[PDB]
Amino acid sequence: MVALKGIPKVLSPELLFALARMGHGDEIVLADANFPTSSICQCGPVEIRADGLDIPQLLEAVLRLLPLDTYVESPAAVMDLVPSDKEKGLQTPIWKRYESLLLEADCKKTLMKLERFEFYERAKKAFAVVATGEMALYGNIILKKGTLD
Amino acid sequence: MVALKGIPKVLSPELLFALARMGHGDEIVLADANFPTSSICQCGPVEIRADGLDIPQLLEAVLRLLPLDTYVESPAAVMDLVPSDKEKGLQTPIWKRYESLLLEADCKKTLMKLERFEFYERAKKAFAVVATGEMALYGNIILKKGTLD
Ligand SMILES: C[C@@H]1O[C@@H](O)[C@@H](O)[C@H](O)[C@@H]1O
Ligand SMILES: C[C@@H]1O[C@@H](O)[C@@H](O)[C@H](O)[C@@H]1O
Repeated sequence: MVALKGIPKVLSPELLFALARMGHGDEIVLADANFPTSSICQCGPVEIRADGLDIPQLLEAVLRLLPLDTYVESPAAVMDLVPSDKEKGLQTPIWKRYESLLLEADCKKTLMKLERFEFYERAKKAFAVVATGEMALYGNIILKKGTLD
Repeated sequence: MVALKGIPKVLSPELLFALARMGHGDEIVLADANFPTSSICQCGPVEIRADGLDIPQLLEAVLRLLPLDTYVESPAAVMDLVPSDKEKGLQTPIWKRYESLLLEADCKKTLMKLERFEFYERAKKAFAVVATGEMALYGNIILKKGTLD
């Protein structure tokens, strides 16, 4: 991790580098432990490792530096449950934490829910994919960078 | 240029990456236009280009993020005038700007002035050298990263 004034300690230099290189409209994926990171990163995005971190910690740190797009219906998206899981009535409480962290970063929008394969399509066009140690089911979240001022 | 909350826009992603990778005690050189950056970098330090910027502007931006070493007599050093120049009574006003920027970053120490070849020896062991477009004579400055606790 990095040691610079005003920069969250949990950010690695490679992640900071990725955030700095991203432009307006670019997206970054914070992937859970079960995400097919290896295959997705074969299609374009840079792979960044964050093995010992959970997503809530990382998300909070990223939002301290990353301005979110305010012109899209929602600058943050998660993967919606697959049919089997919806039928089973699966609960995904981690999403409540995401909504809370976004609010604290001044983002009043609600998370967008994308169908599995539609989520995978977006991930392939992402600038980078951060492989975390998040074990929560459906913990993946995609963020879209906006402009400053 | 970088577009991230709280980060000076004049820093390039490569420079930010270097600053994040440096550890306690590591040094970085902000070199003027007449510094032998190419030869010095052949000896170890990474070369980062910032040709369109002068040092005062870059120094201020760097000081906003980089903590300076405290257990050393002085964490900043410039190159002292060679016998020839000190014989012409050559002035070096930019140093006053450096002292001022350092003070504003809460560094009360005075600049350490190193003999030309001593300076080169230090530069060769530096983590990186930033080639700027600074035209001021003897504008080179070395900064030693401290700890953030
Ligand atoms: C069915 C989904 O498959 C991948 O997208 C995982 O990352 C999710 O957490 C979930 O298990
Ligand atoms: C004598 C010195 O030579 C190089 O180190 C230049 O970068 C300095 O500015 C000075 O001219």
